[PDB]
Amino acid sequence: GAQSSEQTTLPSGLQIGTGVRPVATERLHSQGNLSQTNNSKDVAIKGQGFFQ
Amino acid sequence: MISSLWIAKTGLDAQQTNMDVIANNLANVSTNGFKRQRAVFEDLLYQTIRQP
Amino acid sequence: MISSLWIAKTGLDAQQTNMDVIANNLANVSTNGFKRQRAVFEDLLYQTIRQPGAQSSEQTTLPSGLQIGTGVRPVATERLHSQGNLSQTNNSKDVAIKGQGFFQ
Amino acid sequence: MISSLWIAKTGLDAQQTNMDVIANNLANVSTNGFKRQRAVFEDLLYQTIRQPGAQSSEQTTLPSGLQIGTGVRPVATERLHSQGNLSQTNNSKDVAIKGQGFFQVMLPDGTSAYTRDGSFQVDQNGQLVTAGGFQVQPAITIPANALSITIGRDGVVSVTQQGQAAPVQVGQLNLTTFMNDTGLESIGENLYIETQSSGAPNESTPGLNGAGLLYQGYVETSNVNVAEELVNMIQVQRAYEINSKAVSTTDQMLQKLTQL
Amino acid sequence: VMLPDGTSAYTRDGSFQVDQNGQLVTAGGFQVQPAITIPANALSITIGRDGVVSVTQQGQAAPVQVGQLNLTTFMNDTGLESIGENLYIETQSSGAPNESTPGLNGAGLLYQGYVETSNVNVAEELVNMIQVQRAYEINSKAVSTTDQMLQKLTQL
Amino acid sequence: MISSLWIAKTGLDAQQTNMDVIANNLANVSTNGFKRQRAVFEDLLYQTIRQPGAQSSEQTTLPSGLQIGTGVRPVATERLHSQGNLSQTNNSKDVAIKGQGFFQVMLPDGTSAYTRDGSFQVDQNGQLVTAGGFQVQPAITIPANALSITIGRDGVVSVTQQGQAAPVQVGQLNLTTFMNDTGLESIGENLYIETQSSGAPNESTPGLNGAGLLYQGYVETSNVNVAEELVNMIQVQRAYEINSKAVSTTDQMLQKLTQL
Amino acid sequence: MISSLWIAKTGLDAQQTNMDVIANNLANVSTNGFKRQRAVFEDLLYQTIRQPGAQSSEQTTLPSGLQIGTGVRPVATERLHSQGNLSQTNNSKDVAIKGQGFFQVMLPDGTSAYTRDGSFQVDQNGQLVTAGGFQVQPAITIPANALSITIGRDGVVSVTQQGQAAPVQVGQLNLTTFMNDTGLESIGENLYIETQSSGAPNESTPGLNGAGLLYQGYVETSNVNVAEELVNMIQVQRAYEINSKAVSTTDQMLQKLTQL
Amino acid sequence: VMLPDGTSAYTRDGSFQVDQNGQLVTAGGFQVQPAITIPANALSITIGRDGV
Amino acid sequence: VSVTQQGQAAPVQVGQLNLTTFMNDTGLESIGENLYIETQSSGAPNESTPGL
Amino acid sequence: SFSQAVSGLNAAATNLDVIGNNIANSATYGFKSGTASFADMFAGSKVGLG
Amino acid sequence: SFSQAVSGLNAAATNLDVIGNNIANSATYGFKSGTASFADMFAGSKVGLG
Repeated sequence: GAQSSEQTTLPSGLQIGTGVRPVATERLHSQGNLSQTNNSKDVAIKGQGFFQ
Repeated sequence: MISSLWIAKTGLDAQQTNMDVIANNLANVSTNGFKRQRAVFEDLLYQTIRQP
Repeated sequence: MISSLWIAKTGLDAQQTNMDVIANNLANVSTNGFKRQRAVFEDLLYQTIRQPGAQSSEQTTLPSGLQIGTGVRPVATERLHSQGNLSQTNNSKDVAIKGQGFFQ
Repeated sequence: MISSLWIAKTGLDAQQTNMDVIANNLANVSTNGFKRQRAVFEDLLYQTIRQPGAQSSEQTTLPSGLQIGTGVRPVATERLHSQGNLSQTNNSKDVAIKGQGFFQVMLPDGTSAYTRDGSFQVDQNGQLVTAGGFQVQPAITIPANALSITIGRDGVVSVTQQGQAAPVQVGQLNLTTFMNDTGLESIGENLYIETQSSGAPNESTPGLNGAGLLYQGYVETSNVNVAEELVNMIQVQRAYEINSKAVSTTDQMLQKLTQL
Repeated sequence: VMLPDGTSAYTRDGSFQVDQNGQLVTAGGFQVQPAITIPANALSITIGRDGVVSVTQQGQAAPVQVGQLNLTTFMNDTGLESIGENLYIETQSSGAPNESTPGLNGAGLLYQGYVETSNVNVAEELVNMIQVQRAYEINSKAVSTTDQMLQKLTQL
Repeated sequence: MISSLWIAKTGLDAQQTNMDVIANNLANVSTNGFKRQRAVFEDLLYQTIRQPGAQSSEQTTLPSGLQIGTGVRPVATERLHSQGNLSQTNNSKDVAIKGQGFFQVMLPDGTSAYTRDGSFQVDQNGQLVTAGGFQVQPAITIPANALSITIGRDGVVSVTQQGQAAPVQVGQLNLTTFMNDTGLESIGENLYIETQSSGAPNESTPGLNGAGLLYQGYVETSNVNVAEELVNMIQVQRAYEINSKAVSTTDQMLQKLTQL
Repeated sequence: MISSLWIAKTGLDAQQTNMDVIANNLANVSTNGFKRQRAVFEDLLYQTIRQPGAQSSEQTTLPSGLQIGTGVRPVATERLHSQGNLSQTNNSKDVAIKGQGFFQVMLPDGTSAYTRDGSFQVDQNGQLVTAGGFQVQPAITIPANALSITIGRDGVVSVTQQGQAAPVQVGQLNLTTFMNDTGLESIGENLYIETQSSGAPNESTPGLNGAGLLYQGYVETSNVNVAEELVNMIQVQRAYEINSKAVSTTDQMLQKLTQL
Repeated sequence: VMLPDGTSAYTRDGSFQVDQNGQLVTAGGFQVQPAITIPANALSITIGRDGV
Repeated sequence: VSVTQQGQAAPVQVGQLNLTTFMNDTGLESIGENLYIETQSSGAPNESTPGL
Repeated sequence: SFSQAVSGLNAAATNLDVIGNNIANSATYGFKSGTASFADMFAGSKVGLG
Repeated sequence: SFSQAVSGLNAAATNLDVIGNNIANSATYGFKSGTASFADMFAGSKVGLG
């Protein structure tokens, strides 16, 4: 964008870039398929809650 | 490991429950004052990839 | 990391979704009042390269340019709301539907 | 920096394009009304050096002089607009084309697109829309409590109401035909838009002017034939491998130049 | 094939497409000579053994002849100038382009639904690459030997 | 990319065509008035190399020169026009042909197709129609007050009204015959249309100069033979597998060469 | 640039030609009236260097001196003109040959070609033609109202008309025999033409001095033996392996000389 | 190509860009004559065989 | 040199390619453009039909 | 060539459905049997669709 | 051996069809029973064709 001449501008100048970095590791909080273990004590959640 | 495998395993277990019910019904033909069983099934969870 | 690999990855995912639909249909054979599912797919975006119909010379157009396409995506899962076979259980409480209504 | 390297690079790019087309064809096996793609290749420029036909002697000519060619580039991608095999889905809302016509739908922008896919639904308003929700043209609206929908071979859509012994007509499903079907621009979502190379949209009923016939309860599957795709994958892999070998040979030549 | 500037080129790539006004053209858009215009009411296009193009319209039980595919035969084929995009132009070594019907005057036949592929033999090219590479490595060594001889000579 | 690959890529396609013909024949094993298909193949190009019969010396000729050939192409699938077995399903509206003639039916667009299917119905207006709703020719109307329909061996359709001891003639059914029955173009729905290779439609009465005979209460079944189709599947499968093995051998040969 | 590399290249080309012949033979398995081809090779030139039989010493000669051979080249591909097994297609127009004769057809150019395939049809005018539409000579004209066509063992074509207990003869099918049957030039399309190495076409009746007997309802399938083709494919693959290894070994030797 | 002083030079480097007021310019920013101005709502720019 | 003409089951004889043999081939003068000219040490160019 | 055979399988299933329905109504006053009729789906000749 | 066996299969099928036609016409006045005659199809004398 710098003025290359008195009446013109420089389009898309010289950008030399460095490498790549990892930003973040995100989890996919979705509903997994249910498995029945025939146990009176095992509980499964259907929506978007957590046990405390 | 795969959603299809879990669904098919669940279907297998349900049909095995139906077979067990049928076998128990057949085993008690000569019992007096017996009421035969019938199993009722339902659809499991439905993941909403794209909301209808 | 390369275009063909992404296209094939999308195809694999679509076929896996189809297999899940088939497995769900199989698991609910004994359920009462169940309507089977069917998955519908659509073809994904297109990399344009040469535009189809672009004027090459002053008078001659370019027919059917280089439309390199991407993979596939499933649009929807539709139920088949059709009257299933009625079974006689001879029970005073069991009710069956003959038309296209729903219980509330 | 060396000619053979650029030529083999162009060859590698062409083979990668062929593999891309192959993968796109393979990923769309289950897509309804999909047409397979084919790539067309052409020679690149030709360095002239000696002019073929130049005057070598006063009474002799130079036959077929030294023309040095550049690599290869794809000309264009052409579809195979042919009738795909029909599949019975036993659904009153699915229509299949037997000839060479297209359904006209309206995009949300107001412009019209064309699709050969017949998987239709009915929205909350009753208008016949596609699987993505685009409204067919015209708005084949549907009454409230329909019992059955009958779409004839000539596009007449009728609804059977209760207590009425005669079916009522609620629309007329028409087909659009083009001078050049390969010139339609694919935009995804099984949708083709008009271009200047696809002629003009000729609106017509099913059965006249060439337009195809409509079958209710059937869907037009893709025309992709797998065995051709497998043999072409073998071809693409081996040609890519040969071109990579040529690149490697050029690399060794240049390295030997560097050592001296 | 008729080029935009009006001069005729010649091609053997038989992949054709119908443009927006009918008309058979090459994949690059150049119109093929002579003229075949295919109407809208066409159901199937058949190109015969002798280049006759017939178009079947609905209702008619007899196909309608549209055009003739004329093959241009040269007497010295290799003398043509390759102008790039799968096209050859005539030169002084391939003069007198003879229009003919396919199958007559030595011309070839036409098979519809098939395309002639490249005649490049692959093993020959790989062995030739081996020969070329080793040859460029023996000439480079000759260069190095001459350089060393010169260095030894001019050093004294 | 190599010659044997193209040749074995034509072999695969020809065997796939043979399997398609077999599967289509087996799928329509029960449709009435069906004629099964047979695919025919022919040799492709033959590269001359050394010309056969070339004059090597001034007195010795070269016998059977180096004629390297290309793959195979199918000419066409021809319909095996034979008389299917007649079945007595005892309905007055089913008629079967005994010779080599065809029924003429008027298509909605005004043109005439030709069908050998004899399962006829009566529309709401009383005309004889094909089960697909196409009206037969030269139009045979049936009154509402009809007690019995009698179609004789000569195609005369008679209707007996109530309390009347004499039948009433309501038309005359005629059969169309062609010079070449194979050249007819099948348009589906058990319908064939005339093509220039099928000559011209010669209308004739059933028993004269070559039209067949009509039997009432009979249906003409298909001529497809299941056991022969099974054996042909077993042989086509083996041929396809062997050609695929040729493809694989070519692929392996190209691997070692490139690796070198 | 080095002799062993040229020799191994010639070997590779010969093995590729053998594989091409094998693939062509396997691609035409379903073709009727097809004859399998076999290629024959000859070794290339022999460098003289030391003339054998020369005087090794005043009283002795050199036994079997130093001859250095070049690669290999294919001489010719010979057909195997043998009777393939007959197949019953139960068609009145299919004709098979039991002996050593050929059918004669006329190309559109006016010249005469020869074909052994007997899958015949009838055109729109009534003449007996092949599957490619070429008219079988001598012209056999089938009339409009034919009921059955009978072709006997000696080549007489008879038509039985309606109401006439005697059959009407409408032609005479002859067979052409050549002294050298393998010398014919195959143009594809199951057609062979006469060359100067195939002698002259001798017309003869089918049953006379060596023309074969004509069977109606039979087709002569190809004589390709497939297990032999699989074994030969194994052989060709291994030979190509060994030749490629020779090329690679020569490549490794020249490398050490470059390094020198 | 139009130099800053106003005289016309000539180039064979075919790597062109477009600047912020439309207009085709070279990699250095000099504007190419004749003056070709690509609009903003462009979806795809095609440069034909004959320079159209 | 024989050629095949359409419809002609026989080839048409066009010409004979004669080979020239010298006595001392090593004495020829190599003039450049892959050509040898006769030199007094390689005289007597004898034309012959190849094979004879 | 998979859809072609799938269509034949569906036709055979429909025939067997009709036969089973007819058999189940062997003793049912006022019942009239059913019969399924089939027609091919040729597209442009030389190829079948089922 | 897949063309020599197919011929025998077809011959046996023809014989069985003839036998079935004889059985079906057990009660048909003026009917004459039918029989099938088979002959080999040798070629050279070392190559049988079925």
